[PDB]
Amino acid sequence: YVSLADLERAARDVLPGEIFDFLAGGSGTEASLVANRTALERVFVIPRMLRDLTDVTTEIDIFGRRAALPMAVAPVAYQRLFHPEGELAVARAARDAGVPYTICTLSSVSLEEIAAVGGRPWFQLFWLRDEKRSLDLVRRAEDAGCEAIVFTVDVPWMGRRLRDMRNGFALPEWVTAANFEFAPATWESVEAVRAHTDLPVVLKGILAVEDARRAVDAGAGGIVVSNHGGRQLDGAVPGIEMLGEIVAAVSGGCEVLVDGGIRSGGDVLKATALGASAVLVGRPVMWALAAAGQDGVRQLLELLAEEVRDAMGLAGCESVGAARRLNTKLG
Amino acid sequence: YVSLADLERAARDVLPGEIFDFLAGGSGTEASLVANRTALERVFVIPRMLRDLTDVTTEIDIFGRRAALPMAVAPVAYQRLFHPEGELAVARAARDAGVPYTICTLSSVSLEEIAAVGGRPWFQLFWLRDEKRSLDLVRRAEDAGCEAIVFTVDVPWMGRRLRDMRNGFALPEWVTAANFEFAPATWESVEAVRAHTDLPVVLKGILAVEDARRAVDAGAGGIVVSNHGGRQLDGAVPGIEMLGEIVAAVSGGCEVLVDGGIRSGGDVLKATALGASAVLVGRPVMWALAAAGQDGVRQLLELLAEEVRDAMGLAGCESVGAARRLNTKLG
Amino acid sequence: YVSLADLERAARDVLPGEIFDFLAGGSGTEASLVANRTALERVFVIPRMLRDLTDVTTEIDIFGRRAALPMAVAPVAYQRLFHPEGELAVARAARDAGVPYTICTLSSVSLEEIAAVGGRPWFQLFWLRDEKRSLDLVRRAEDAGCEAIVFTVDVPWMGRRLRDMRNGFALPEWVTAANFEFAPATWESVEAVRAHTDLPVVLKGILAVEDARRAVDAGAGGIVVSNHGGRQLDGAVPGIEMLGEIVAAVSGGCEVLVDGGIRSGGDVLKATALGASAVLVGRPVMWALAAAGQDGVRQLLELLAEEVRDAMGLAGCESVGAARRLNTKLG
Amino acid sequence: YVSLADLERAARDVLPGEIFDFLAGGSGTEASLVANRTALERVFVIPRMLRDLTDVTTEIDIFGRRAALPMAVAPVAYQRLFHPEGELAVARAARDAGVPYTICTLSSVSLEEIAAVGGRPWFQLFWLRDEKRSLDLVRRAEDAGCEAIVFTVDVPWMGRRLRDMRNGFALPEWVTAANFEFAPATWESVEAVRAHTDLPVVLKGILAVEDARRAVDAGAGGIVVSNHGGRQLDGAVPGIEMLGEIVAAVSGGCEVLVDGGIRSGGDVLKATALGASAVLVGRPVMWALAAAGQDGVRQLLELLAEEVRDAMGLAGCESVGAARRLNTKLG
Ligand SMILES: Cc1cc2c(cc1C)N(C(=O)C[C@@](O)(CF)C(=O)O)c1c([nH]c(=O)[nH]c1=O)N2C[C@H](O)[C@H](O)[C@H](O)COP(=O)(O)O
Ligand SMILES: Cc1cc2c(cc1C)N(C(=O)C[C@@](O)(CF)C(=O)O)c1c([nH]c(=O)[nH]c1=O)N2C[C@H](O)[C@H](O)[C@H](O)COP(=O)(O)O
Ligand SMILES: Cc1cc2c(cc1C)N(C(=O)C[C@@](O)(CF)C(=O)O)c1c([nH]c(=O)[nH]c1=O)N2C[C@H](O)[C@H](O)[C@H](O)COP(=O)(O)O
Ligand SMILES: Cc1cc2c(cc1C)N(C(=O)C[C@@](O)(CF)C(=O)O)c1c([nH]c(=O)[nH]c1=O)N2C[C@H](O)[C@H](O)[C@H](O)COP(=O)(O)O
Repeated sequence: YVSLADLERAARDVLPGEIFDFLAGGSGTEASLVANRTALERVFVIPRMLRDLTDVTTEIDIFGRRAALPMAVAPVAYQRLFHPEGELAVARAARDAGVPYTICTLSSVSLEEIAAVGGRPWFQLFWLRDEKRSLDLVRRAEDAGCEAIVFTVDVPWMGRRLRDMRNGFALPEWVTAANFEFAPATWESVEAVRAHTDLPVVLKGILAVEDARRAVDAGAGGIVVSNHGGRQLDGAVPGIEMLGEIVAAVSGGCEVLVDGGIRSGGDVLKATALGASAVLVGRPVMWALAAAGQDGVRQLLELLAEEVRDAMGLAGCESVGAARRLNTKLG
Repeated sequence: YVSLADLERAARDVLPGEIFDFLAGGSGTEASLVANRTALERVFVIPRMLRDLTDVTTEIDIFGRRAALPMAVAPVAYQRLFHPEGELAVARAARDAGVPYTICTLSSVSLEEIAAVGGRPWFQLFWLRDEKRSLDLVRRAEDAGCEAIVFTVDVPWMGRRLRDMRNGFALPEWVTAANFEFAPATWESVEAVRAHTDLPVVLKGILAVEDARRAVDAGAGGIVVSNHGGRQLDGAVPGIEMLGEIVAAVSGGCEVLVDGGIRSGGDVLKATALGASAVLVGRPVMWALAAAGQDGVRQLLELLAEEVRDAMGLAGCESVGAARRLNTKLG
Repeated sequence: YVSLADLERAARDVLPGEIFDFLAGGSGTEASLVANRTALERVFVIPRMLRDLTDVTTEIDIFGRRAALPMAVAPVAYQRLFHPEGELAVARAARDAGVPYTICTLSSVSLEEIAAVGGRPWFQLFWLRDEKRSLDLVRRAEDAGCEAIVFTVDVPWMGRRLRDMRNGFALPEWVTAANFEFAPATWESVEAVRAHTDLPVVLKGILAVEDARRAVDAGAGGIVVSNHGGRQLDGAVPGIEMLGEIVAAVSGGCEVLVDGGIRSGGDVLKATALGASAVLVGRPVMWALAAAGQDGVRQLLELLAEEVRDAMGLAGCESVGAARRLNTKLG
Repeated sequence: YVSLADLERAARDVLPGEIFDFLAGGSGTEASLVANRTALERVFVIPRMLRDLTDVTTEIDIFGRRAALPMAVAPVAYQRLFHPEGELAVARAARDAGVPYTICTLSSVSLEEIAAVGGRPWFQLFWLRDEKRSLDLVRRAEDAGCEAIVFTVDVPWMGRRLRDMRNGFALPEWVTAANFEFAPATWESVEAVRAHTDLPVVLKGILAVEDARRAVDAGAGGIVVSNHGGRQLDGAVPGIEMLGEIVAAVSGGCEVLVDGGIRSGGDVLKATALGASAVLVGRPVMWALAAAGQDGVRQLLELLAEEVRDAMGLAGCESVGAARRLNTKLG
């Protein structure tokens, strides 16, 4: 595999159509799904030359841990849909690559099993109709050694997935929510979580500048600027189009991550240059899992690592901090 | 049917080609027809998160009536072209859905019959060469219980419909103007109508900011920002491209509706976020009528209602007023 | 024929390929040829409503004559290439339609014969290596009753026509320059012409704002803002993209015409709304000539007249002056 | 051959696929490769009319030599890949056309042999792991009569060429680096070179404005604003998009060249109008070499010369300096 695009072809071959569609699809007309890609394609980097590259490092410190790349595996529900080892395969590969892995509320293997893999994982929370259930998940995650709570705030309910409707998609009997519905979360829910844990709380799905500011005021340790991979509001702006404005508004008050459409080390560089602390990567990790299990995810992460190093050095950046100081131009 | 686009395919199957073309077509090269779609596709919504969605309501108050959605059925002439029950089928479905229905001057069933369906309908006026005929229609409409006069101001004569010319299109003998030519309307005509009725007068086909301002000065209760679905001046700007500027200029002095290319609840949200009080929907209602009569229109309206509710909540809006305060970004 | 595009198809059928290519083609990669169309397609008109249209008139006064439309036939060399009656057929149709016809220096029928048709024609001048020959043409044109000298200033030599090169195109033996090489014209040449005639001198091929200003200072009665239909500098800006800036800079000091890509009455309206006094139309007139001779050109001009009237009225303009006060929006 | 595009077709026919791909390809997704073309296509020239063109000259003075055109042959490694005479064929044609030829560090014929061809050549330097080797090349180049050192600064290592990876591309045994690895160059390396030679040092691969300024401060005689033909950082801005800003910032302190996507005399004109002193041309010279050896390159250079003269005169420019004063408009 020489690009992330090689793996999508491989995953389409192996997966049942309705499962590939559950993975690939977005809401509505898939306008936001396509825009996530279009938005990255319009960004060009202005590289610097003639800088010292004797010790190029792609490492970052985030939420109290060193990570090997400015990247984490996005929360993707029900990974046993894609490979029988599901979340364990992905978590093992992430651990070995030094990349944080986000354990999902809707994981198909229990959060404690995935945490036991090691690698200092994060935990993604959905707010549930029974509040105590959500707060119990938080405490479970913390007890199991998760290092951040990624509170997904853009799912008061699931978006309208027309592929899933047309396919009549449902989970196979062999895939379940192993940690066991959606309730709208509010700012009150955020405070309840913040009071229940000393872990950093990261709000995922922020697109409005004022919501980013309020996240900082609320004590969030980070935000993920995200339209949920085009799966929630169809017509929601891409995160990458809001990122610079949001970075400016928070002015270092929390970590600002982005996701949606990251498909190369060059895309990571673009996100960094627009001010991201790190990115999340979703669909490509699942392509790799479907194509070749743990080894597939390993190969994907090694490829991404090489592409990030390559892009950084070609752009004159010996560190991720330097990459954040790069300028960009829209084309 | 899971999207409005499902119904267009269904209508193309059933309708005679020349009738589908009368419905689908625009004037000239259809530049304005296509631009109505392009303009909506370029708008992205910046959703809000973490707001109370315990009682999301899509209702509005407009022209003294509660409506279930920020939407009305656009005036479309000669609905018996599309289904034998024509306007009665559409009016019944609109009534049952709590959506205003606009009875046309060129309706193929008499305005009194359509009004008797109930549902507090509106009446669309064309100015005719014989002025007294136009004012008589106004009084007929008012006597029959119509609640607003939608004065269409963008048809001094019919635009050049090249599909209709190429097809040699003419009304079948079985379709007539049941209320029984065009004269240019002027501001004087508007005043004559305003003096003849206490109903709100709504000027449909306004695109210039100064004309919106003058509409308010003239005592209009509303305007519809509209290029007549691309059927009149070919090269006329889409209403959606003028809407924000017009909303700012009238500064609450009348209701500001928009139409042209609305094809989903997400499109309704975009229009609302740009400042519209409500939208009109034309072609899709006729697709539904052609495909399945009254039940087809019912299904379309239920689908639109669900999509509007979905989009609003995903965008953090518990009310249409909140949706009007959303920001947008061009992509 | 219901659009100008109908006639292109008809002309392609009848003409020999190399002649159609001489007509259709541009220089280089045809970037400027395509951009002339793209530029018009991006312009949208903001129409006005509710204005008095009791006596819509498309007439203008220009260079001391009333014209039926804000349009003239562009200078196109060697019209016998397209039909045996060549320039006489086109001039007769233009006369009958009340549209000025521009007689070319490279006409395939003598300028005196074409002038004898009537219709108060214009004469297009090329500066020739022998200066006295150019000034003799001016005097011939004036003696024959031409009413303006259209001095083409964008042909110091012919552009690189790759279609003509690839085809090995040459004039048939039966087509000649009946008035009988290129020398670069300069501002000195303009003054020589201005001193030799009391007719208005119109400089055709102006694109720079400073050149438009200088044209006024030089005593020009008009300019044609033009990239020569994409046939001269490949990569030259379309005239329509410079027109508004040029109109502002000359501030009524001369007539400002535009050409390039005008294919409908709506396009005429766009040009007018951007500030043009009138347009020239080239290729479509030749399509009509090729398709059906004099009657073809008559039908084209009647179609254009109807489209101009239609567009003007739909846009709320009872006169061309009103159309010039319309606003536009780029899409 | 009537355009540069004719020669690409010819080269594709003759070359082995993997060699054509080594030539044509870029890094990553080839975003920067495509953008080099897109960027030029969006630029339109505003030509001037009515200027004296009695003695149009395309000559420039650069780095102490007159050149026949504002153009040089870009450094392209391993020219024996494309034709058996390789660099000697290209250098001979360049000499005869009065165009500078850039001898590569990775030339497949020794720099002394290519210099012996004559034509006052330039020498392109890569910084090598063994510094003394790089400085020895500089002295060799100077001793052999090269007139400028083009220090390529955008290759700390080779970009990721997915075509080459997929093809398993390697040099044939019959092609070698005849002057005999990459080390990142720094500003210190630039100073070492500047101290080692009195020849002008030209830094190739500058895209950031601050790096252009620093180049002047460092004593560079020129820069080449360049993304290395889209072969290095995928997502790097095209040079043509940075050129105007860079020209303004250096404010005559060094020569500013550009490359990437130059495919015609019109493109040369665009670059000049944006402020370039001269351009480099890469791939097209290799197409000509592959298609027809020395004579092919001769024909290409004669074609480019004619296109440059044509474009300049059509734009009203009797000199390259005049062309630099042309204005442009984005379309
Ligand atoms: C591809 C994908 C994504 C999600 C999920 C599944 C699949 C298959 N999640 C869910 O499916 C949960 C949900 O069932 C809720 F309605 C859904 O979206 O279908 C998943 C999710 N984000 C998140 O916070 N939790 C989730 O569990 N997401 C969103 C991701 O975290 C992330 O924002 C996107 O993958 C980023 O875009 P990419 O990198 O894919 O372009
Ligand atoms: C699709 C369609 C629309 C009209 C009509 C017919 C058909 C088939 N009307 C007419 O046909 C009248 C007319 O014969 C006059 F020349 C014509 O346009 O053909 C119709 C009309 N608008 C209006 O105010 N009265 C009409 O009667 N319109 C315009 C609509 O009210 C409305 O502006 C558009 O449907 C909005 O765009 P959509 O929602 O279709 O994208
Ligand atoms: C289509 C066409 C145009 C010309 C000419 C021929 C043909 C076939 N003329 C010439 O061919 C002269 C010339 O041989 C000189 F090099 C050439 O362009 O080939 C013609 C001409 N404009 C002009 O002022 N005199 C000409 O004689 N032009 C340019 C036109 O006046 C006018 O600017 C364009 O037709 C406007 O674009 P359109 O309306 O075609 O989009
Ligand atoms: C087409 C091409 C270009 C290079 C080279 C080879 C080939 C086949 N060079 C190299 O291949 C060296 C290298 O092996 C290093 F990694 C590579 O790019 O593959 C070549 C080079 N530029 C340069 O300064 N030295 C080189 O030797 N370049 C870049 C060119 O100097 C120049 O910047 C581009 O050709 C400009 O774009 P074009 O005019 O091609 O659109």
